[PDB]
Amino acid sequence: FENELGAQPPLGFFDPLGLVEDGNQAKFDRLRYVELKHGRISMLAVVGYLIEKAGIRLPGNISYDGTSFADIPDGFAALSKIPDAGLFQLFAFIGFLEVFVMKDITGGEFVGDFRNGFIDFGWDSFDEETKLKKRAIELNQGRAAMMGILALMVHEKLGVSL
Amino acid sequence: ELEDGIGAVAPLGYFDPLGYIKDEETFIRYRAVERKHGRVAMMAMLGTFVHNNGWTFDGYLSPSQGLKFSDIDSGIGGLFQVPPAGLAQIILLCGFVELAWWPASNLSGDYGVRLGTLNDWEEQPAKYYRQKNAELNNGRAAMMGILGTFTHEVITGQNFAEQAAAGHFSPFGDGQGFF
Amino acid sequence: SEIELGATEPLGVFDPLGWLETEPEAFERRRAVERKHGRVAMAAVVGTIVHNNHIVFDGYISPSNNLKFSDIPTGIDGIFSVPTAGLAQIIAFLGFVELAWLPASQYDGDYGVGYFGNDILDPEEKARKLNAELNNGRAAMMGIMGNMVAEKITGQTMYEQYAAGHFNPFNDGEGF
Amino acid sequence: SEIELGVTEPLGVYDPLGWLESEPEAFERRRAVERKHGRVAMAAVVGTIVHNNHIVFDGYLSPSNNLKFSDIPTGVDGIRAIPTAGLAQILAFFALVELAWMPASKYDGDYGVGYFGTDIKDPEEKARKLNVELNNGRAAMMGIMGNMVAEVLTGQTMYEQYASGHISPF
Amino acid sequence: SEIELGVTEPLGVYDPLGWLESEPEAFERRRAVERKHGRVAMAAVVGTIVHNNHIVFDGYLSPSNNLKFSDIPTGVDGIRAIPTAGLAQILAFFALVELAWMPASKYDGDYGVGYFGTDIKDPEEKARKLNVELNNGRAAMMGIMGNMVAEVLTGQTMYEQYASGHIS
Ligand code: CLA
Ligand code: CLA
Ligand SMILES: CC(=O)O[C@H]1CC(C)(C)C(=C=C/C(C)=C/C=C/C(C)=C/C=C/C=C(C)/C=C/C=C(\C)C(=O)C[C@@]23O[C@]2(C)C[C@@H](O)CC3(C)C)[C@](C)(O)C1
Ligand SMILES: CC(=O)O[C@H]1CC(C)(C)C(=C=C/C(C)=C/C=C/C(C)=C/C=C/C=C(C)/C=C/C=C(\C)C(=O)C[C@@]23O[C@]2(C)C[C@@H](O)CC3(C)C)[C@](C)(O)C1
Ligand SMILES: CC(=O)O[C@H]1CC(C)(C)C(=C=C/C(C)=C/C=C/C(C)=C/C=C/C=C(C)/C=C/C=C(\C)C(=O)C[C@@]23O[C@]2(C)C[C@@H](O)CC3(C)C)[C@](C)(O)C1
Ligand code: KC1
Ligand code: KC1
Repeated sequence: FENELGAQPPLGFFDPLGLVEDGNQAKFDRLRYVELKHGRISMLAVVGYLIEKAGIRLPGNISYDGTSFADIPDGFAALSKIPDAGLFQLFAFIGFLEVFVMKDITGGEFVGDFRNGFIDFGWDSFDEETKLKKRAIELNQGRAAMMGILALMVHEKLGVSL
Repeated sequence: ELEDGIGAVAPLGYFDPLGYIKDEETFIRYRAVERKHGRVAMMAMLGTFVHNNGWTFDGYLSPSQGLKFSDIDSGIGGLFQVPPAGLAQIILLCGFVELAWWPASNLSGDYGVRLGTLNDWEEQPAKYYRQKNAELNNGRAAMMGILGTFTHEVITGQNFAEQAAAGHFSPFGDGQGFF
Repeated sequence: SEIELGATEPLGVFDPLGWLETEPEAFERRRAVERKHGRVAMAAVVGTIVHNNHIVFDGYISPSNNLKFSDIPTGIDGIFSVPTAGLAQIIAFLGFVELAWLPASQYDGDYGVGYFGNDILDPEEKARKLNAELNNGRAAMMGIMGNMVAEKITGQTMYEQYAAGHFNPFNDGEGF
Repeated sequence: SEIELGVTEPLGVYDPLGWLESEPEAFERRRAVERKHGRVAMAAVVGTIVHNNHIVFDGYLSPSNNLKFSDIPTGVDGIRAIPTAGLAQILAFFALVELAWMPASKYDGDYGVGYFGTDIKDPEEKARKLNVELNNGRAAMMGIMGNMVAEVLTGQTMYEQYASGHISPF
Repeated sequence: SEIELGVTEPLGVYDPLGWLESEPEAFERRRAVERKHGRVAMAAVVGTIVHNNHIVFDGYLSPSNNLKFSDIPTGVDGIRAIPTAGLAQILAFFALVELAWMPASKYDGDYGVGYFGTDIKDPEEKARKLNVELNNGRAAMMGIMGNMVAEVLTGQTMYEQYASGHIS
């Protein structure tokens, strides 16, 4: 596991702990799957935190109930003031994504390739050099975003300005 | 039947420990009795389960004697609570089954009672051996249970609802027997 | 056979620790443990619905102790509120069932009784209900565990919690 | 088959008119009448059980006529105390049953239903239950006829003959 | 096969559009729609019977919105009395039925459950009762398509259509 997507000009195949010092491909492609699973969530979570800290909201009225978007606080307190009828809808639809439409249904050519032949914004117009660094970008962009988003939440509960 | 091994179930096998089967013709007589006694004593055990639970019919068993269903004892004396004009009806119907409909002279015990898809013995013969052994085994356990139910009322004087209300499940320290 | 059942459509043969390729000699006992843990949890999940719906029998489970059946709590403390002479009668009978009647050293789980008595005549209608026992058994393992940890964390039983409407863990008083 | 279906144990081929050999082809018609007279009379016996046991439908059978389910009698006068618009609904719906649905021309008896949905696969068990329907059908023809002669000579229903103590005619 | 399975004696094939060999390979889906539309209409018409017989569930549908089970109307607007988390729970669960467990894409109509659990071995036993699943589905399809035009044109629901003398 010397030369693939995590191998890296500052730190090539870091691996400090006792994870993959064997030839088990199935151990690696499970761990590679979750690393971009955590990265793709945390990339939207860095942006999803900093639009709430900047105070940007949807144009109002999250419910017919008389609660607007600006009434809902930012950070961990957003979870407590979202109406519970709508907080089921967030967990049910993300569950609807994570069960049904988020998958290697048809078989991609790598791990995390969830194009089932349904949606594709190109991926043919690359020169086979640019494909594997452009998903080495989103591995490392997803790498820094999950240490980014973990910093935003350890310091919200601490109260430290960032 | 001996060759299928109908009564011989897996804890004890061919449990004839005192040596009573000395040929094949006296097994068919004994199995005809054991299966018949087991069928009677199974309905006798479901009786004592229902009687001692207080589940009675509503109304009068004998309105000309004024005897309600509620004032029949749930114990060993409850059958003879019943007027003899009434249980002559029980003996005459049960005697008519024993001679005409399910003739107890039939030593095979088959009377054609088939409840079809719950016993499709022709396509699952293992279900035949399961239901044939369980008719004997539930009949043997209920034969000893009704001998249990009978003598527990005799030696204590209380029926099963009364000796379970008192917690009287030990023949030691009570005023009954020499123990 | 047995090594391909337990593997249904959304994941296939699912073993992230890889003990099928690594230790195949331990699989048929581990299937027997999975099937037994399933069948125990299925009666355990069904029991929690029946207890918390206040379906009780009547009278006293222990008249010496003056302890009714409705005096039993409907949560985790219910089997431990039963007196010790009563719990010893359960475990002695359940050990009679798990060693003599349905001996759990028999690892194919097959004890003479079929599916409602019948042997499944088809081989893959048999494999479909063999997978449905495993999948409902695996779902009930998470169901009884998800009912035990969520009682001891929220402090209330399943009737108590549902009466109170304590369903949202984000706007109550809890951790996070 | 079919001709060996009314022969159980005691009297066998019991026939004191010789209509065995008198007309052998007019049997498949007469057995179909025997099976339909049995199925009618069997449901009529159990009907007189449940009527005289005072199991009622908890309502009004014709609120325009102002009679409710618990005031028409549980005896012979039951379908005399039914309005003719309701009696026209009974004979028009079973007109759809007796010819359009499972008919009476179909002398096989064998419509599509079988015994509780399913076929009996043993022929000896199937021929056993076929005698049972005939036997219980034949006993209920005597049974339901002896139930309504016994109430038109008495003047009381089944329920009042029993609750009175008026059982034995002597 | 799947071609014979819907024909009975008083109409036979009965194809006034003639769509049997005019587009014949679109059968295999539009039987699967008729079986689907059948099964959802007979489950909705035996539900309309039990709604108007007042068999309701003893309790509260939503205590947060103060909705008893007797609060809901027993008619066409009874589906609208469901709250917003109520029918979010309906299509979240039945998305796991219609795609995953009982995939409505599967045009066989055969999801391994049989008729009360058994697979009907006799081929004209089971050809008979798939004629029944279609025929009772067809008669239920204008069963409550004639019930909802029977409420929206007189206003009342079935329980007060019958407790009025308003049948004829
Ligand atoms: C109705 C009474 C009755 C009869 C006629 C039989 C007959 C038979 N049993 Mg069964 N059995 C019975 C009741 C009966 N059993 C009961 C109640 C139990 C539970 C304890 C059993 C448990 C049992 C097992 C596990 C097996 C049999 C087997 C047999 C067959 C072997 C021969 C034999 O041992 O005869 C028994 C001898 C006699 C009946 C004559 C002696 C009569 C005695 C002296 C009367 C005194 C009894 C006493 C008053 C009360 C006894 C109970 C007491 C200990 C508390 C034979 C067909 C075997 C078999 O079927 O193999 C294929 C077998 O494996 N029996
Ligand atoms: C009315 C319906 C009806 C019909 C159409 C049949 C037809 C048949 N029966 Mg069945 N049977 C019936 C009812 C019927 N039975 C009843 C109620 C009983 C007594 C419980 C029997 C007892 C019986 C036995 C034991 C046997 C048959 C047999 C037969 C078959 C041979 C021909 C025969 O002897 O018929 C009889 C002739 C007729 C029914 C035509 C009408 C004759 C008169 C007019 C009837 C009226 C007499 C009297 C007024 C009735 C009063 C009854 C009561 C109030 C006293 C034939 C298919 C045999 C069979 O099944 O062979 C395989 C056979 O062994 N029958
Ligand atoms: C604390 C305390 O005291 O306890 C409290 C706790 C709590 C939780 C608050 C309570 C509550 C409220 C609750 C839980 C309410 C839940 C209600 C529930 C469970 C409502 C089901 C709806 C589904 C429907 C209508 C299906 C339509 C289905 C249709 C139209 C179909 O066609 C289905 C289908 O399958 C067929 C039939 C045919 C197929 O061809 C096609 C498909 C596959 C699609 C109580 C009662 O207050 C008690
Ligand atoms: C005007 C009014 O008010 O209406 C009145 C009408 C009327 C009539 C006055 C009323 C009454 C009183 C009634 C009807 C009372 C009777 C009730 C009933 C139902 C009585 C069944 C007893 C059978 C028993 C105990 C069986 C023993 C059977 C035994 C011990 C066996 O082993 C049977 C057997 O099969 C097996 C198991 C094994 C086989 O190998 C062989 C045999 C055959 C041996 C009412 C209620 O007051 C209301
Ligand atoms: C004259 C002649 O030649 O005829 C020929 C010509 C012709 C016409 C071309 C041909 C055709 C095709 C036909 C007839 C097609 C018609 C198909 C049809 C009629 C299909 C019904 C769908 C209904 C469903 C799915 C159920 C909805 C209702 C549901 C799901 C409910 O929940 C019920 C509800 O009450 C509750 C329980 C709860 C509420 O919250 C919701 C509501 C209120 C709704 C034929 C066959 O060749 C015959
Ligand atoms: C062989 C026949 C038999 C007798 C004669 C008998 C009698 C008593 N049972 Mg037992 N019992 C079984 C069989 C028998 N029990 C079986 C097959 C099971 C299923 C596993 C079972 C389960 C429990 C549980 C959970 C409890 C229990 C009790 C009592 C106690 C009530 C009086 C009292 O306690 O005042 C009396 C003596 C309670 C208890 O022991 O309380 C300290 C209690 O909690 N039983
Ligand atoms: C499903 C469609 C349907 C409707 C909509 C409907 C309506 C009425 N029926 Mg009902 N009916 C059936 C079906 C339907 N009926 C069926 C399948 C049967 C079994 C064959 C049947 C049997 C009887 C009997 C015995 C009686 C009866 C009555 C009424 C009357 C009540 C109010 C009134 O009194 O006008 C209204 C109009 C009574 C009657 O006609 O009283 C004059 C009466 O005695 N019906």
